[PDB]
Amino acid sequence: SELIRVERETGLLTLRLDRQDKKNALTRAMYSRMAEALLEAQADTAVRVVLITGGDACFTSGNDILDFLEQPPSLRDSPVGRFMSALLEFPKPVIAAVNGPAVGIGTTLLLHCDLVFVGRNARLKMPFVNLGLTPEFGSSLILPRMLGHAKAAELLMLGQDFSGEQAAAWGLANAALEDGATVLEHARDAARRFLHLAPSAVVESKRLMKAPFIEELRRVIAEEGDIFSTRLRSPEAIEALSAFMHR
Ligand SMILES: CC(C)(COP(=O)(O)OP(=O)(O)OC[C@H]1O[C@@H](n2cnc3c(N)ncnc32)[C@H](O)[C@@H]1OP(=O)(O)O)[C@@H](O)C(=O)NCCC(=O)NCCS
Repeated sequence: SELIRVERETGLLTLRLDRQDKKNALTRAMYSRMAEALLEAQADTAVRVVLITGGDACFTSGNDILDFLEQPPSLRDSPVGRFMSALLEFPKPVIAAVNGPAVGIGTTLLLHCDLVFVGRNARLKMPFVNLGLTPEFGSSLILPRMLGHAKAAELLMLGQDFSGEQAAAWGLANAALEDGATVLEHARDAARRFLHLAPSAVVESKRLMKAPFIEELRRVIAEEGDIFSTRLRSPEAIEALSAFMHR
């Protein structure tokens, strides 16, 4: 139980990425632990809210690239695919607390959280195109809808990174805060606010908010994943990926 810590407090389940030497790069075993932690907590009436964080300095550099190179996953049927499906379908409040880098799925998973808090100077990007890859986790749908095409394109067709401050201005984050522990403390207070509300009013509000979009999102995630899986096995991406290793 070495790389994903699962602190079960009062009504609040905390998934804490703990792989600091690798900038919390997500392995198949981390995705698997998070997918099952979500799916259990989903059924655990004791659990009211989930918090996701990498701690005070780092959120996640995204997918482990070695994993991408050695064993290209089919996104649907894979640990990453099961993590994506689990978070997407998670019916209770999910809160992210982000410091430092949030890269690739480090940013896109935030598009499925109910509240997102970031350090002002966190570093967010979607470097898919830089790596011969394409958008993932429904970001090709969510981001143009939220931001319009041109602004989304800056993030997805150019892979432009952006600060936590900028994430809050655009509404990807709910607030940009003092970097470090403050981000987590404020996220914990938001979780405590949810504890004061009727569990089913919250849960049902969240379902109504996703209902008009979820079928299209399910279908977009499937198209993206087929493109992404194919590209991982093509030379363009293999070259860019092993180039990042051996930088
Ligand atoms: C997040 C990032 C900007 C931080 O950069 P940094 O401060 O220079 O720290 P490093 O890049 O040197 O990372 C430190 C170590 O973690 C490793 N690492 C970091 N991210 C990794 C990743 N996604 N996959 C595999 N290893 C990773 C480095 O290879 C390095 O390993 P080593 O110390 O054993 O040699 C940079 O690590 C990065 O760009 N990582 C990959 C981001 C990415 O492309 N994710 C996938 C998108 S599909």
